[PDB]
Amino acid sequence: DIQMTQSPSSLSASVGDRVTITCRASQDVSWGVAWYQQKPGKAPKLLIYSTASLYSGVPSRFSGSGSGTDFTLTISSLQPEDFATYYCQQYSNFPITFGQGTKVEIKRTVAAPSVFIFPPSDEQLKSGTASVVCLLNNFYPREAKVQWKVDNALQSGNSQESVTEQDSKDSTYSLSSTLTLSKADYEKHKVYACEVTHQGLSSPVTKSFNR
Amino acid sequence: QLVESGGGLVQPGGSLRLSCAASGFTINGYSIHWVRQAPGKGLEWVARIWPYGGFTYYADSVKGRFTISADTSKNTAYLQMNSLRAEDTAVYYCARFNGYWNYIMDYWGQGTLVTVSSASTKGPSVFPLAPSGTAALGCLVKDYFPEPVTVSWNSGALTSGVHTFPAVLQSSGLYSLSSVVTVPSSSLGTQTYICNVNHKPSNTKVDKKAEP
Amino acid sequence: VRSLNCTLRDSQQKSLVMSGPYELKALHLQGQDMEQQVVFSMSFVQGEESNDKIPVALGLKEKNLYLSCVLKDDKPTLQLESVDPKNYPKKKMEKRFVFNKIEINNKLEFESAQFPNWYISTSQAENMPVFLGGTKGGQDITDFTMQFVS
Repeated sequence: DIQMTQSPSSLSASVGDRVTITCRASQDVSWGVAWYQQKPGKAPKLLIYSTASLYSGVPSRFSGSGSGTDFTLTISSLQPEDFATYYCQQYSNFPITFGQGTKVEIKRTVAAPSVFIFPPSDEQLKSGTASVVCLLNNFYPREAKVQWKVDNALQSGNSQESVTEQDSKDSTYSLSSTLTLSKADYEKHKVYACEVTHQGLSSPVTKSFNR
Repeated sequence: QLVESGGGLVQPGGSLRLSCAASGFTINGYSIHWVRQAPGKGLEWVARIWPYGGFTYYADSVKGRFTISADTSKNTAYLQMNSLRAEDTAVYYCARFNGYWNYIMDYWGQGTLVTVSSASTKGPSVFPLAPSGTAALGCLVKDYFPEPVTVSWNSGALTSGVHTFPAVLQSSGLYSLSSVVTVPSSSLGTQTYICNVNHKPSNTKVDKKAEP
Repeated sequence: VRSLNCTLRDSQQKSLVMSGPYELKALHLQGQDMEQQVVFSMSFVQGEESNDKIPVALGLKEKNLYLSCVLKDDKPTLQLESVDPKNYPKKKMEKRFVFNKIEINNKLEFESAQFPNWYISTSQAENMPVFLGGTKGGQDITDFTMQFVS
């Protein structure tokens, strides 16, 4: 089973820029390499087949080159609709194998997160559970720390982050962090605070509430 | 176009047959390959058949357990899956292949989700996210299995500034996401904001208002 | 005449099978599909015996077929030709039935005797015809392995 080591894991570059994805084989696959573009929640699309040959209907800004073991996908000028993960494939040797893919994320001007904090609903705590939600809205880049504070004491191992993909219009990520704990644990403490840190912020920004 | 069917939730050890119906070409002239994508991982090649020759080839992870076949009369290809494992949980795509005309997996199906679990299907509990010059409100879709769930705002009318977060798996093994929307803090007291949550697996539709 | 039975397989582990009466194709075979690979009756014949070039003639067992090189559009091509079985195999066979067995590495090529620089070739993509490839250093597979049968 021929390994197809793809580099890097992920990348970012501005609209119009030039980026090259590289894919290395565990052994010679000759000229039997293809490149696929997958948008989130959609089937992969063929771009390059047979190392260098461009599939009909693909913009000429997409080209590929190879050297038996080392293969490069290259895109000259990034257009809008290139918010995609890119997979290399070898189809000369069975079983057919894919690279782990490279996610390419369109760069913009840095944007600070607009922070918000939602306390546990009135109806959720009837079933004896409480979810303290903290929204981080439309920020770039994705890198962002969210600290959960309860009576000025740092929480650990009772909150889960979940990040959206880059926005259709403005290429900004948003993040939801969900502090979860019992009615028994919730009714004990008074203050609930969400501390956020980003390259768009001068210092940590805290949003807060009291029961 | 290649249209798949047969997916869904199934017990470990269970059986499931996936179909790949072809439109606009006859499969006889092609191979049909099956490619799966585990949740949040890459593409893995499952198997391929040449309907004409009847030539089959399987990955070692599915050889013996899975059977690929084709009915040229029904212009349709099949993956019969037996002895299913948590590991076989994935979106399954079918794709066509023909060397002589540069059709190198050029067409792919929409994909069909195969979840392998002994967990019972469970409808979500939808809870509102109320705000305490733009303001944020949303709803928390909690304790549902399996994926997927769909959220919409004011029955599809409100679209801009909407963020439905990817579902995270919980210690309980039930999925949970939030959907949020930013709106003017002026409009907050005059407008009603209803999130429409739809969980086809459990047949559950919930409307929840994000009141202040 | 010194002749042995064997199976051919290209460098990428593609076997050779019959696709209709007068064509070979190269695809990956697994398990009992591997049974269907064509057995060649490679006859050792007289010709220009250079350093690594041993002249040979590839026949298909009990089918009365031999691989011949012939022109179509002033362009040499591989084609399976019908043969009288009481006559063949033979020592002094016609130059269209003759291939140079080149051991260039620890790999086997098969260059046409009548058409220099034209080698038995296969495509990268599965289940495509076996043909004569005009280059050695191109986008085609000119190098094969061999598995002897008796």
